[PDB]
Amino acid sequence: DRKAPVRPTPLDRVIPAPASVDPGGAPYRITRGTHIRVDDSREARRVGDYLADLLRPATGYRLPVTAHGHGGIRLRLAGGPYGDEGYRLDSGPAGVTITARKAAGLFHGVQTLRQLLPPAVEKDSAQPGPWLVAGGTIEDTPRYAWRSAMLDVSRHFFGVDEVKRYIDRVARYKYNKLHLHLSDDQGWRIAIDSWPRLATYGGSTEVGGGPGGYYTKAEYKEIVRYAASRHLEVVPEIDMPGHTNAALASYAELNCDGVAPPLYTGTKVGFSSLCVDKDVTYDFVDDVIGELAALTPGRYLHIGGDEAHSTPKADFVAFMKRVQPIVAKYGKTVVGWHQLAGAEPVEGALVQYWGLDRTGDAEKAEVAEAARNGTGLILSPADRTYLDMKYTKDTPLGLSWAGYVEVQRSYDWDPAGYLPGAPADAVRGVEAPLWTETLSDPDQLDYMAFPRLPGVAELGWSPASTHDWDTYKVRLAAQAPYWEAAGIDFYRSPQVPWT
Ligand SMILES: CC(=O)N[C@@H]1[C@@H](O)[C@H](O)[C@@H](CO)O[C@H]1O
Ligand SMILES: [Cl-]
Ligand SMILES: [Cl-]
Ligand SMILES: [Cl-]
Repeated sequence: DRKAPVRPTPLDRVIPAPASVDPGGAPYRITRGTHIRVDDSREARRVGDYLADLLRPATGYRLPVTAHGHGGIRLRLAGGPYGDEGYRLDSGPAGVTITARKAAGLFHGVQTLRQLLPPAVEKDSAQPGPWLVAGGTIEDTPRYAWRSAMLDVSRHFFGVDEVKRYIDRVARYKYNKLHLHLSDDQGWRIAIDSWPRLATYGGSTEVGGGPGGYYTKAEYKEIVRYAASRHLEVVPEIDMPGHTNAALASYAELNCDGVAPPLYTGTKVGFSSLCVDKDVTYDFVDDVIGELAALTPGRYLHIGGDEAHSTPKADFVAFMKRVQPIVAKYGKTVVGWHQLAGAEPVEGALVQYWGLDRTGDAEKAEVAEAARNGTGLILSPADRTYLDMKYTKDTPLGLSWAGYVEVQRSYDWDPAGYLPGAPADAVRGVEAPLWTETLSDPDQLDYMAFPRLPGVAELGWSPASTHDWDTYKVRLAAQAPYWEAAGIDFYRSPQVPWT
Protein backbone atom coordinates (compact mmCIF):
# COMPACT_ATOMS: atom_id res chain seq x y z
CA ASP A 1 0.00 0.00 0.00
CA ARG A 2 2.90 2.31 -0.87
CA LYS A 3 0.68 4.65 -2.92
CA ALA A 4 -2.24 4.83 -0.49
CA PRO A 5 -1.09 3.83 3.04
CA VAL A 6 -3.66 2.50 5.50
CA ARG A 7 -2.55 5.08 8.07
CA PRO A 8 -1.13 8.63 7.69
CA THR A 9 2.60 9.29 7.36
CA PRO A 10 4.38 10.49 10.55
CA LEU A 11 4.07 14.21 11.32
CA ASP A 12 7.86 14.53 11.49
CA ARG A 13 8.46 12.70 8.22
CA VAL A 14 9.04 15.71 5.96
CA ILE A 15 11.95 17.46 4.24
CA PRO A 16 13.25 19.91 5.33
CA ALA A 17 13.04 18.56 8.88
CA PRO A 18 10.76 21.03 10.70
CA ALA A 19 12.19 23.06 13.60
CA SER A 20 9.59 21.65 16.00
CA VAL A 21 7.23 18.70 15.64
CA ASP A 22 4.66 17.77 18.30
CA PRO A 23 2.43 14.84 17.24
CA GLY A 24 -0.80 14.12 19.07
CA GLY A 25 -4.51 13.41 18.84
CA ALA A 26 -6.33 12.11 15.79
CA PRO A 27 -5.49 13.20 12.23
CA TYR A 28 -7.47 15.41 9.89
CA ARG A 29 -9.16 13.88 6.88
CA ILE A 30 -9.93 15.84 3.74
CA THR A 31 -13.37 14.92 2.40
CA ARG A 32 -15.36 15.97 -0.68
CA GLY A 33 -16.89 18.95 1.13
CA THR A 34 -13.69 20.49 2.50
CA HIS A 35 -13.37 24.25 1.95
CA ILE A 36 -10.13 26.24 1.97
CA ARG A 37 -10.69 29.30 4.16
CA VAL A 38 -8.31 32.21 3.61
CA ASP A 39 -8.09 35.79 4.84
CA ASP A 40 -9.85 38.44 2.80
CA SER A 41 -6.69 39.49 0.94
CA ARG A 42 -5.11 38.91 -2.47
CA GLU A 43 -1.98 37.31 -1.04
CA ALA A 44 -3.98 34.96 1.18
CA ARG A 45 -6.31 33.88 -1.63
CA ARG A 46 -3.29 33.42 -3.90
CA VAL A 47 -1.87 30.76 -1.58
CA GLY A 48 -5.31 29.22 -1.24
CA ASP A 49 -5.75 28.82 -5.00
CA TYR A 50 -2.24 27.36 -5.21
CA LEU A 51 -3.13 24.74 -2.62
CA ALA A 52 -6.48 24.00 -4.28
CA ASP A 53 -4.76 23.45 -7.65
CA LEU A 54 -2.31 21.01 -6.05
CA LEU A 55 -5.10 18.91 -4.52
CA ARG A 56 -7.97 18.98 -7.03
CA PRO A 57 -6.56 16.50 -9.60
CA ALA A 58 -5.86 13.65 -7.15
CA THR A 59 -8.81 14.20 -4.82
CA GLY A 60 -11.25 15.17 -7.55
CA TYR A 61 -12.78 17.48 -4.92
CA ARG A 62 -14.07 20.99 -5.64
CA LEU A 63 -12.06 22.58 -2.79
CA PRO A 64 -13.46 26.11 -3.09
CA VAL A 65 -11.29 28.94 -1.78
CA THR A 66 -13.23 31.54 0.21
CA ALA A 67 -12.82 34.26 2.83
CA HIS A 68 -15.91 33.28 4.84
CA GLY A 69 -17.10 30.38 6.97
CA HIS A 70 -15.04 27.79 8.86
CA GLY A 71 -13.19 25.80 6.21
CA GLY A 72 -11.61 22.47 7.09
CA ILE A 73 -8.30 23.83 5.82
CA ARG A 74 -7.55 27.33 7.09
CA LEU A 75 -4.71 29.59 5.97
CA ARG A 76 -4.43 32.60 8.27
CA LEU A 77 -2.08 35.55 8.52
CA ALA A 78 -1.46 36.62 12.10
CA GLY A 79 1.22 37.86 14.45
CA GLY A 80 3.60 35.25 15.80
CA PRO A 81 7.24 34.14 16.19
CA TYR A 82 7.44 32.86 12.61
CA GLY A 83 9.43 35.58 10.87
CA ASP A 84 8.90 36.28 7.17
CA GLU A 85 9.06 32.61 6.16
CA GLY A 86 7.98 30.52 9.14
CA TYR A 87 4.56 29.10 10.02
CA ARG A 88 2.64 26.89 12.42
CA LEU A 89 0.62 23.90 11.23
CA ASP A 90 -2.11 22.51 13.47
CA SER A 91 -3.82 19.26 12.46
CA GLY A 92 -6.74 17.41 14.02
CA PRO A 93 -10.36 16.26 13.44
CA ALA A 94 -11.42 19.90 13.69
CA GLY A 95 -9.32 20.63 10.61
CA VAL A 96 -5.90 21.84 9.48
CA THR A 97 -4.80 25.39 10.18
CA ILE A 98 -1.68 27.02 8.78
CA THR A 99 -0.71 30.26 10.50
CA ALA A 100 2.06 32.65 9.47
CA ARG A 101 2.97 36.33 9.44
CA LYS A 102 3.27 36.43 5.65
CA ALA A 103 2.17 34.61 2.49
CA ALA A 104 5.60 32.99 2.10
CA GLY A 105 5.05 31.36 5.48
CA LEU A 106 1.67 30.05 4.38
CA PHE A 107 3.25 28.83 1.13
CA HIS A 108 5.93 27.00 3.08
CA GLY A 109 3.24 25.52 5.31
CA VAL A 110 1.56 24.15 2.19
CA GLN A 111 4.82 22.48 1.13
CA THR A 112 4.80 20.62 4.43
CA LEU A 113 1.12 19.69 4.06
CA ARG A 114 1.64 18.07 0.65
CA GLN A 115 4.19 15.77 2.30
CA LEU A 116 1.89 14.92 5.21
CA LEU A 117 -0.68 13.75 2.66
CA PRO A 118 -0.21 10.34 0.93
CA PRO A 119 1.75 9.69 -2.33
CA ALA A 120 -1.53 9.42 -4.25
CA VAL A 121 -1.83 13.21 -3.88
CA GLU A 122 0.65 13.44 -6.79
CA LYS A 123 -1.70 11.70 -9.27
CA ASP A 124 -3.70 13.56 -11.92
CA SER A 125 -6.87 11.44 -11.69
CA ALA A 126 -9.20 11.05 -8.72
CA GLN A 127 -7.86 8.61 -6.13
CA PRO A 128 -9.46 6.76 -3.17
CA GLY A 129 -7.19 8.37 -0.60
CA PRO A 130 -7.71 8.51 2.35
CA TRP A 131 -6.51 12.11 2.55
CA LEU A 132 -5.15 11.91 6.08
CA VAL A 133 -2.96 14.50 7.76
CA ALA A 134 -1.23 13.35 10.96
CA GLY A 135 -2.52 15.08 14.07
CA GLY A 136 -0.48 17.51 16.11
CA THR A 137 1.37 20.80 15.80
CA ILE A 138 4.37 21.90 13.75
CA GLU A 139 6.17 25.20 14.34
CA ASP A 140 8.72 25.90 11.64
CA THR A 141 11.23 28.66 10.81
CA PRO A 142 14.33 28.68 8.53
CA ARG A 143 17.94 28.52 9.72
CA TYR A 144 19.32 30.48 6.74
CA ALA A 145 17.78 33.21 4.57
CA TRP A 146 19.68 32.16 1.42
CA ARG A 147 18.41 28.78 0.22
CA SER A 148 18.77 28.64 -3.55
CA ALA A 149 18.99 26.40 -6.56
CA MET A 150 20.71 27.35 -9.79
CA LEU A 151 19.75 26.26 -13.27
CA ASP A 152 22.31 26.54 -16.07
CA VAL A 153 20.37 27.47 -19.21
CA SER A 154 23.49 28.42 -21.14
CA ARG A 155 25.07 25.01 -21.80
CA HIS A 156 21.73 23.60 -22.94
CA PHE A 157 18.83 26.01 -23.24
CA PHE A 158 15.58 25.29 -21.42
CA GLY A 159 12.46 27.24 -22.35
CA VAL A 160 9.99 29.04 -20.11
CA ASP A 161 7.84 25.94 -19.52
CA GLU A 162 10.85 23.78 -18.69
CA VAL A 163 12.08 26.42 -16.23
CA LYS A 164 8.61 26.62 -14.66
CA ARG A 165 8.78 22.85 -14.25
CA TYR A 166 12.15 23.07 -12.49
CA ILE A 167 10.78 25.89 -10.32
CA ASP A 168 7.97 23.58 -9.17
CA ARG A 169 10.52 20.87 -8.37
CA VAL A 170 12.47 23.18 -6.05
CA ALA A 171 9.44 24.90 -4.49
CA ARG A 172 8.64 21.54 -2.87
CA TYR A 173 11.55 21.98 -0.48
CA LYS A 174 11.23 25.62 0.58
CA TYR A 175 14.07 27.03 -1.53
CA ASN A 176 13.52 30.81 -1.73
CA LYS A 177 15.97 31.87 -4.43
CA LEU A 178 16.37 30.82 -8.06
CA HIS A 179 19.81 31.57 -9.51
CA LEU A 180 19.71 31.56 -13.33
CA HIS A 181 23.01 31.19 -15.22
CA LEU A 182 21.90 33.24 -18.25
CA SER A 183 25.18 33.41 -20.13
CA ASP A 184 28.37 31.46 -20.72
CA ASP A 185 30.60 30.29 -23.54
CA GLN A 186 27.99 28.20 -25.33
CA GLY A 187 25.18 30.75 -25.26
CA TRP A 188 23.66 34.10 -24.29
CA ARG A 189 20.08 33.62 -23.07
CA ILE A 190 18.58 37.07 -22.44
CA ALA A 191 17.61 39.62 -25.09
CA ILE A 192 19.52 42.89 -24.64
CA ASP A 193 18.09 45.74 -26.74
CA SER A 194 21.32 47.76 -26.81
CA TRP A 195 23.21 44.70 -28.13
CA PRO A 196 20.76 42.73 -30.40
CA ARG A 197 23.24 40.13 -31.66
CA LEU A 198 23.94 38.75 -28.18
CA ALA A 199 20.62 36.91 -28.29
CA THR A 200 20.09 36.49 -32.05
CA TYR A 201 23.64 35.22 -32.66
CA GLY A 202 25.09 34.42 -29.24
CA GLY A 203 21.97 32.42 -28.42
CA SER A 204 21.77 30.58 -31.76
CA THR A 205 23.37 27.37 -30.49
CA GLU A 206 24.38 25.38 -27.40
CA VAL A 207 26.58 22.50 -26.28
CA GLY A 208 26.67 19.91 -29.05
CA GLY A 209 25.54 22.35 -31.72
CA GLY A 210 22.14 22.69 -33.34
CA PRO A 211 19.44 25.17 -32.17
CA GLY A 212 19.98 27.14 -28.97
CA GLY A 213 17.46 29.69 -27.76
CA TYR A 214 17.00 32.65 -25.42
CA TYR A 215 14.39 34.54 -23.43
CA THR A 216 12.82 37.70 -24.81
CA LYS A 217 12.19 40.36 -22.17
CA ALA A 218 8.59 39.16 -21.91
CA GLU A 219 9.58 35.52 -21.38
CA TYR A 220 12.08 36.50 -18.69
CA LYS A 221 9.47 38.64 -16.95
CA GLU A 222 7.09 35.64 -17.03
CA ILE A 223 9.71 33.39 -15.45
CA VAL A 224 10.26 35.99 -12.70
CA ARG A 225 6.50 36.29 -12.16
CA TYR A 226 6.04 32.52 -11.96
CA ALA A 227 9.03 32.20 -9.63
CA ALA A 228 7.59 34.95 -7.43
CA SER A 229 4.27 33.07 -7.24
CA ARG A 230 6.33 30.16 -5.89
CA HIS A 231 8.17 32.55 -3.54
CA LEU A 232 11.50 32.27 -5.31
CA GLU A 233 13.46 35.49 -5.70
CA VAL A 234 15.21 35.30 -9.08
CA VAL A 235 18.97 35.94 -8.99
CA PRO A 236 20.17 36.40 -12.58
CA GLU A 237 23.80 35.84 -13.54
CA ILE A 238 25.79 37.32 -16.39
CA ASP A 239 29.22 35.73 -15.97
CA MET A 240 32.21 38.05 -16.44
CA PRO A 241 34.96 38.60 -17.39
CA GLY A 242 35.39 34.89 -18.09
CA HIS A 243 32.82 32.48 -19.57
CA THR A 244 31.98 35.19 -22.11
CA ASN A 245 32.44 33.52 -25.52
CA ALA A 246 28.77 33.84 -26.50
CA ALA A 247 29.06 37.63 -26.22
CA LEU A 248 32.56 37.72 -27.75
CA ALA A 249 31.41 35.64 -30.72
CA SER A 250 28.57 38.10 -31.29
CA TYR A 251 30.63 41.31 -31.41
CA ALA A 252 34.15 41.31 -32.84
CA GLU A 253 34.94 44.65 -31.16
CA LEU A 254 34.72 43.12 -27.67
CA ASN A 255 37.68 40.87 -28.44
CA CYS A 256 41.27 41.78 -27.63
CA ASP A 257 42.37 40.94 -31.19
CA GLY A 258 39.19 42.48 -32.61
CA VAL A 259 38.21 39.13 -34.10
CA ALA A 260 35.03 37.35 -33.07
CA PRO A 261 35.72 33.77 -31.97
CA PRO A 262 33.44 31.06 -33.39
CA LEU A 263 30.31 30.13 -31.43
CA TYR A 264 31.38 27.50 -28.87
CA THR A 265 29.72 24.10 -28.61
CA GLY A 266 32.25 22.20 -26.50
CA THR A 267 32.19 21.48 -22.76
CA LYS A 268 35.45 23.00 -21.46
CA VAL A 269 35.92 26.19 -19.41
CA GLY A 270 38.42 29.00 -18.82
CA PHE A 271 39.50 29.98 -22.34
CA SER A 272 37.40 33.13 -22.85
CA SER A 273 37.83 36.70 -21.64
CA LEU A 274 36.42 40.17 -22.21
CA CYS A 275 39.22 42.56 -23.16
CA VAL A 276 39.96 44.45 -19.94
CA ASP A 277 42.14 47.02 -21.74
CA LYS A 278 39.28 48.23 -23.96
CA ASP A 279 36.81 50.98 -23.13
CA VAL A 280 34.02 49.40 -25.20
CA THR A 281 34.15 46.51 -22.72
CA TYR A 282 32.73 48.68 -19.95
CA ASP A 283 30.08 50.26 -22.17
CA PHE A 284 28.94 46.70 -22.93
CA VAL A 285 28.91 45.68 -19.26
CA ASP A 286 27.04 48.82 -18.19
CA ASP A 287 24.41 48.37 -20.90
CA VAL A 288 23.83 44.71 -20.06
CA ILE A 289 23.69 45.12 -16.28
CA GLY A 290 21.42 48.14 -16.68
CA GLU A 291 18.93 46.27 -18.84
CA LEU A 292 19.09 43.17 -16.64
CA ALA A 293 18.59 45.14 -13.43
CA ALA A 294 15.45 46.72 -14.91
CA LEU A 295 13.99 43.23 -15.41
CA THR A 296 15.02 42.20 -11.91
CA PRO A 297 12.65 43.01 -9.03
CA GLY A 298 14.91 40.95 -6.80
CA ARG A 299 17.66 42.45 -4.64
CA TYR A 300 20.62 40.64 -6.20
CA LEU A 301 22.60 40.60 -9.42
CA HIS A 302 25.20 37.85 -9.94
CA ILE A 303 28.25 38.83 -12.03
CA GLY A 304 30.02 35.47 -11.81
CA GLY A 305 33.80 35.89 -11.91
CA ASP A 306 34.75 32.23 -12.02
CA GLU A 307 37.51 30.70 -14.13
CA ALA A 308 38.64 33.92 -15.82
CA HIS A 309 41.82 31.99 -16.61
CA SER A 310 42.47 33.94 -19.80
CA THR A 311 42.48 37.10 -17.70
CA PRO A 312 45.72 37.87 -15.83
CA LYS A 313 45.18 38.26 -12.07
CA ALA A 314 45.99 41.98 -12.10
CA ASP A 315 43.51 42.55 -14.94
CA PHE A 316 40.82 40.51 -13.15
CA VAL A 317 41.23 42.66 -10.04
CA ALA A 318 41.12 45.83 -12.14
CA PHE A 319 38.06 44.54 -14.00
CA MET A 320 36.06 43.75 -10.85
CA LYS A 321 37.05 47.01 -9.17
CA ARG A 322 35.53 48.75 -12.18
CA VAL A 323 32.37 46.67 -12.72
CA GLN A 324 31.09 46.00 -9.19
CA PRO A 325 30.05 49.66 -8.75
CA ILE A 326 27.92 49.30 -11.90
CA VAL A 327 25.66 46.88 -10.02
CA ALA A 328 25.03 49.31 -7.14
CA LYS A 329 24.55 52.04 -9.76
CA TYR A 330 21.42 50.20 -10.88
CA GLY A 331 20.20 49.63 -7.33
CA LYS A 332 21.23 46.00 -6.84
CA THR A 333 23.41 43.97 -4.49
CA VAL A 334 26.33 42.24 -6.17
CA VAL A 335 27.00 38.52 -5.90
CA GLY A 336 29.94 36.66 -7.41
CA TRP A 337 31.66 33.27 -7.27
CA HIS A 338 34.30 33.21 -4.51
CA GLN A 339 37.07 34.29 -6.90
CA LEU A 340 35.63 37.76 -6.24
CA ALA A 341 37.04 37.46 -2.69
CA GLY A 342 40.45 37.98 -4.25
CA ALA A 343 39.31 41.14 -6.01
CA GLU A 344 38.13 43.34 -3.13
CA PRO A 345 34.36 42.72 -2.75
CA VAL A 346 32.44 45.98 -2.35
CA GLU A 347 30.40 46.60 0.79
CA GLY A 348 27.25 44.49 0.94
CA ALA A 349 28.48 41.98 -1.63
CA LEU A 350 28.04 38.23 -1.28
CA VAL A 351 30.33 35.55 -2.72
CA GLN A 352 29.39 32.01 -3.68
CA TYR A 353 31.96 29.48 -2.49
CA TRP A 354 32.23 26.48 -4.82
CA GLY A 355 35.44 25.07 -3.38
CA LEU A 356 36.01 21.51 -2.19
CA ASP A 357 37.38 19.57 0.78
CA ARG A 358 40.69 19.33 -1.09
CA THR A 359 40.85 23.04 -1.94
CA GLY A 360 44.11 24.59 -0.75
CA ASP A 361 44.24 26.44 2.56
CA ALA A 362 45.34 29.65 0.87
CA GLU A 363 42.14 29.77 -1.19
CA LYS A 364 39.89 28.89 1.75
CA ALA A 365 41.68 31.56 3.78
CA GLU A 366 41.02 34.29 1.24
CA VAL A 367 37.29 33.50 1.37
CA ALA A 368 37.17 33.24 5.17
CA GLU A 369 38.92 36.61 5.30
CA ALA A 370 36.31 38.22 3.06
CA ALA A 371 33.69 36.84 5.45
CA ARG A 372 35.56 38.47 8.33
CA ASN A 373 35.47 41.73 6.37
CA GLY A 374 31.69 41.60 6.10
CA THR A 375 31.21 39.73 2.82
CA GLY A 376 28.25 37.37 2.99
CA LEU A 377 28.93 33.71 2.15
CA ILE A 378 26.80 31.41 -0.01
CA LEU A 379 27.99 27.82 0.33
CA SER A 380 27.77 25.46 -2.67
CA PRO A 381 30.83 23.14 -2.55
CA ALA A 382 31.48 21.43 -5.88
CA ASP A 383 32.03 18.11 -4.09
CA ARG A 384 28.79 18.53 -2.13
CA THR A 385 25.96 20.44 -3.82
CA TYR A 386 26.84 20.47 -7.53
CA LEU A 387 23.88 18.46 -8.84
CA ASP A 388 25.64 17.82 -12.15
CA MET A 389 28.33 15.79 -10.38
CA LYS A 390 28.16 12.01 -10.84
CA TYR A 391 27.00 9.82 -7.96
CA THR A 392 29.54 7.14 -8.86
CA LYS A 393 31.81 6.24 -11.76
CA ASP A 394 28.83 4.49 -13.37
CA THR A 395 26.40 7.44 -13.48
CA PRO A 396 25.37 7.88 -17.17
CA LEU A 397 25.19 11.69 -17.02
CA GLY A 398 27.06 14.50 -15.28
CA LEU A 399 30.72 15.29 -14.64
CA SER A 400 33.39 13.95 -12.31
CA TRP A 401 36.07 16.62 -12.01
CA ALA A 402 35.12 17.16 -8.36
CA GLY A 403 35.17 13.42 -7.71
CA TYR A 404 31.95 11.50 -7.05
CA VAL A 405 29.15 12.72 -4.82
CA GLU A 406 26.73 10.19 -3.38
CA VAL A 407 23.64 11.17 -1.40
CA GLN A 408 25.18 11.01 2.08
CA ARG A 409 28.19 13.13 1.11
CA SER A 410 25.90 15.78 -0.38
CA TYR A 411 23.92 15.96 2.87
CA ASP A 412 26.36 15.08 5.65
CA TRP A 413 27.89 18.46 6.57
CA ASP A 414 27.21 21.65 8.54
CA PRO A 415 27.31 25.09 6.84
CA ALA A 416 28.14 26.77 10.16
CA GLY A 417 31.53 25.13 10.59
CA TYR A 418 32.28 24.20 6.98
CA LEU A 419 34.90 26.78 5.99
CA PRO A 420 37.83 26.89 8.47
CA GLY A 421 38.14 30.19 10.31
CA ALA A 422 35.03 31.68 8.70
CA PRO A 423 32.64 33.47 11.11
CA ALA A 424 29.40 31.47 11.35
CA ASP A 425 27.30 34.64 11.15
CA ALA A 426 28.85 35.42 7.75
CA VAL A 427 27.21 32.33 6.24
CA ARG A 428 24.05 33.53 4.49
CA GLY A 429 23.04 30.05 3.38
CA VAL A 430 23.50 27.40 0.70
CA GLU A 431 22.87 26.72 -3.00
CA ALA A 432 22.50 23.63 -5.20
CA PRO A 433 23.72 24.48 -8.72
CA LEU A 434 22.71 22.29 -11.66
CA TRP A 435 25.12 22.79 -14.58
CA THR A 436 23.99 21.49 -17.96
CA GLU A 437 26.99 20.49 -20.08
CA THR A 438 25.52 16.97 -20.12
CA LEU A 439 21.79 17.55 -19.62
CA SER A 440 19.48 18.41 -22.52
CA ASP A 441 15.96 17.56 -21.33
CA PRO A 442 13.74 17.93 -18.22
CA ASP A 443 13.92 14.23 -17.31
CA GLN A 444 17.73 14.31 -17.21
CA LEU A 445 17.55 17.38 -14.98
CA ASP A 446 15.36 15.38 -12.57
CA TYR A 447 17.67 12.35 -12.50
CA MET A 448 20.63 14.51 -11.46
CA ALA A 449 18.71 16.88 -9.17
CA PHE A 450 16.93 14.10 -7.25
CA PRO A 451 17.48 12.75 -4.62
CA ARG A 452 20.15 15.29 -3.57
CA LEU A 453 18.07 18.45 -4.10
CA PRO A 454 15.92 17.93 -0.94
CA GLY A 455 19.02 17.44 1.19
CA VAL A 456 20.60 20.77 0.32
CA ALA A 457 17.25 22.44 1.01
CA GLU A 458 17.32 20.92 4.51
CA LEU A 459 20.83 22.23 5.14
CA GLY A 460 19.52 25.69 4.35
CA TRP A 461 16.29 25.38 6.35
CA SER A 462 16.52 22.91 9.27
CA PRO A 463 18.11 23.45 12.72
CA ALA A 464 21.58 21.97 13.12
CA SER A 465 20.11 19.88 15.94
CA THR A 466 17.92 17.96 13.48
CA HIS A 467 20.80 17.06 11.16
CA ASP A 468 21.53 13.32 11.12
CA TRP A 469 22.13 11.03 8.15
CA ASP A 470 20.74 7.82 9.67
CA THR A 471 17.36 9.42 10.38
CA TYR A 472 17.34 11.73 7.35
CA LYS A 473 17.78 8.86 4.89
CA VAL A 474 14.57 7.37 6.28
CA ARG A 475 12.73 10.61 5.53
CA LEU A 476 14.37 10.74 2.09
CA ALA A 477 13.51 7.10 1.38
CA ALA A 478 9.84 7.96 2.03
CA GLN A 479 9.78 10.31 -0.99
CA ALA A 480 10.13 7.43 -3.47
CA PRO A 481 6.39 6.71 -3.87
CA TYR A 482 5.69 10.44 -4.16
CA TRP A 483 8.24 10.94 -6.94
CA GLU A 484 7.08 7.76 -8.71
CA ALA A 485 3.47 8.99 -8.64
CA ALA A 486 4.56 12.44 -9.85
CA GLY A 487 6.66 11.03 -12.67
CA ILE A 488 9.86 12.44 -11.20
CA ASP A 489 12.84 10.30 -12.13
CA PHE A 490 15.56 10.03 -9.51
CA TYR A 491 18.72 8.08 -8.76
CA ARG A 492 17.88 5.16 -6.48
CA SER A 493 21.02 5.44 -4.38
CA PRO A 494 22.02 2.23 -2.56
CA GLN A 495 22.67 4.38 0.52
CA VAL A 496 18.93 5.05 0.87
CA PRO A 497 16.39 2.45 2.15
CA TRP A 498 13.78 3.39 -0.47
CA THR A 499 10.11 2.99 0.44
C1 LIG B 1 31.70 28.30 -10.89
C2 LIG B 1 31.73 27.02 -11.70
O1 LIG B 1 31.29 25.98 -11.21
N1 LIG B 1 32.24 27.07 -12.93
C3 LIG B 1 32.25 25.88 -13.76
C4 LIG B 1 30.91 25.77 -14.52
O2 LIG B 1 30.88 26.70 -15.60
C5 LIG B 1 30.69 24.35 -15.05
O3 LIG B 1 29.42 24.23 -15.66
C6 LIG B 1 30.80 23.41 -13.86
C7 LIG B 1 30.43 21.98 -14.16
O4 LIG B 1 30.55 21.18 -12.99
O5 LIG B 1 32.16 23.41 -13.41
C8 LIG B 1 32.56 24.67 -12.85
O6 LIG B 1 33.92 24.62 -12.62
CL1 LIG C 1 6.91 19.23 -9.23
CL1 LIG D 1 36.74 22.15 -26.84
CL1 LIG E 1 37.93 22.37 -18.80
